[PDB]
Amino acid sequence: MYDPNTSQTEKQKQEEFLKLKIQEAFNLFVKDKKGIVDKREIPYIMRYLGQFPSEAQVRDAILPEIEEDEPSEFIKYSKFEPYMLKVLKEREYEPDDPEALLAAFKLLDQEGKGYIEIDMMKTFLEKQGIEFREQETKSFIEFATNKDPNATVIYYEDYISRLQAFTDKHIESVMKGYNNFQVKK
Amino acid sequence: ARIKDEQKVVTFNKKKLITYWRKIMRIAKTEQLKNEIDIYSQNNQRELDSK
Amino acid sequence: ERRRRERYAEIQQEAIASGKKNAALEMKWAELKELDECEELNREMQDQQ
Repeated sequence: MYDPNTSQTEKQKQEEFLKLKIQEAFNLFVKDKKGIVDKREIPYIMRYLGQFPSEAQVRDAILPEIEEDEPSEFIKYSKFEPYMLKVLKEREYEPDDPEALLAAFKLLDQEGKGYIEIDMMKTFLEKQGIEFREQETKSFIEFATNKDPNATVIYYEDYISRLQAFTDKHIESVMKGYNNFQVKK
Repeated sequence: ARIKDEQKVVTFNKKKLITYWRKIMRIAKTEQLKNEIDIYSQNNQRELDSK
Repeated sequence: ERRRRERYAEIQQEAIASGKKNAALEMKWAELKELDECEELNREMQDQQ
């Protein structure tokens, strides 16, 4: 998102865009009182904005860096703008390249048959790393199988390609607006 | 490669003016729905008192 | 007159009070609607319809 190899004006405009995208996402995810949003969707806002921080990373370096000295039950735009502004400037929580996902799926498929058993993938999801909930695993099985109810294995290559295409489309959607904002006189 | 000063980087104004119109029309539509609720209340009183 | 029109007056007054409270609550919506969220506002407006 943020390009650190631009001019000072370009860097400032990128920062101001980050601020305005933060504002847009926060406002669209504010429920009752303007200027307040629950911390649960803070990673949800980041994903809306393309960042892929891990749950442990989000809890350890995101929330404390934005939460108040007095524990505030919800986060406001104040600490929400500059935090991910700096994150995008430094690309702290940028997800790995698609080759990373390809290698991950190949490692999960030790035999390299081109597909992974649903039971094995759910075991990895719910027992390795950040475990998913039962409904999250159900949704993962549904999508990776193309909503196939009777499917037993998933072709990781097609799923990776579809995920990459959808990520590219969403990145185009989010970045549209990354560009203009200029210093007001 | 001229992509960021007077050719290709004014999408921010695109989506920000879209959202600014979104907010102007949200205020307009909220006032319009206040008027619609007032009209619903007038019709409700009229019809209920007719019943 | 001893119990028919008397109950008619009772229900008339009760319904007038109910209308007063409902109009007060509609003004409560019109005021507390800093909840400009159009989707939830529409869902609740159909709900109260």
